[PDB]
Amino acid sequence: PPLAPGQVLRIGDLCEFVEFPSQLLQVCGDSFAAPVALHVDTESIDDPVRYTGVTGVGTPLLADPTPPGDSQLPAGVVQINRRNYLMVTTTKDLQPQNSRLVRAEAARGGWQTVSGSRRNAAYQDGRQTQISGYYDPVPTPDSPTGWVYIVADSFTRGEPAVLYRATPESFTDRSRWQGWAGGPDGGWNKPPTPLWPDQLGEMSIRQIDGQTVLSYFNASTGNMEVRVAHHPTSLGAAPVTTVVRHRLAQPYGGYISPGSTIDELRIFVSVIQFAVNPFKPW
Repeated sequence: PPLAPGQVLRIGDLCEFVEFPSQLLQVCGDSFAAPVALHVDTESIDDPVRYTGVTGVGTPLLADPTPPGDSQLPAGVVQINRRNYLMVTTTKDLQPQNSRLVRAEAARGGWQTVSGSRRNAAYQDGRQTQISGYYDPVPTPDSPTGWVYIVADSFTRGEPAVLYRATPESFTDRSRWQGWAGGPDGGWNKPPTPLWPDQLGEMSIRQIDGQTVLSYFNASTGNMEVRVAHHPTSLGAAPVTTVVRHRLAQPYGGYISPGSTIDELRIFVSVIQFAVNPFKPW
């Protein structure tokens, strides 16, 4: 239906959504003390959602087992064409111990860790234990193949968000991510600067109608918010649409449906679905 700018309405432990052509997976973890992937009935993601299966109960969902006393939790998704990468952050007493990349598969489990992708929790000033990313194939001087833009922050929600970019070719090598720095002395491939001072949490970023759309949990405000910008490097200057306020008690999540429109995003929070026509910089 027709929604007004900024108008949001409700349609009807830690989980993350991975979208494969034939299956939507809800990868959920414990946070205490395995990580499983629930097959979501796509027909039910509108009917005020049912599941048709689960991966990771019999055989494990991840190839690397969980160290005793630790917990492996999903912490962001990057989709490059049809390659799906999930960040898995292992915590101990809820303190992040390390983060790694994992190649997600739809039909089976035993998801393999991306070779060489493990980093301790202190990596990059502790602002790369939670991420979201999207691929823009538009060529630029530095890349004929485009860029995977990646927003990152701390799994613990105590740090602001920063922006990296990687060529689709080189994304799997974390050491090749180029941080974005604002300011006269800034630019790409520099120690990244906070997009803005608020302490952020979980993020979902996607290009809709050529627009960078970021749905995130703002921990400073404690609300599920949305930002729309023309380029990710301007997300800090983007207008904010509050989606879930505190409306619902202690929100968390904010997954942008692939079938979202620039004037009608469908955002899942926890799962409840919200339709929001966000404020746009024009």
